[PDB]
Amino acid sequence: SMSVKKPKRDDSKDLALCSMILTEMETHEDAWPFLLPVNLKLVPGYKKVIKKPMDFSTIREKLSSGQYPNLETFALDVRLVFDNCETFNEDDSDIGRAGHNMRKYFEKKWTDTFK
Repeated sequence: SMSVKKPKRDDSKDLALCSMILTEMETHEDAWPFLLPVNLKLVPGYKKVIKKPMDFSTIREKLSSGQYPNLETFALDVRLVFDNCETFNEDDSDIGRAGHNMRKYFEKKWTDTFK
């Protein structure tokens, strides 16, 4: 509260570490559905159904331009990618399995790096 602060958790490496995680996600073989924004002119249903589209290229641009205030807002956008994928894709499709695999991959890197 006012003039009463919890000890400073060191965040000075967070930008670099989030950039490393994102590089790992971009180079994973199963990242192909997630690399670029879904083409809203060419994919029926997407625009209306998925209220907040997100993809790895968009996260990379946001990360490179100071648009994440902290490492939690970064993780929220990464999880949005996989939450959107589950909304739109059956679990037993190639894209649906890709998104489960990538979520698992992310969440381990996230825990190992920060928790």
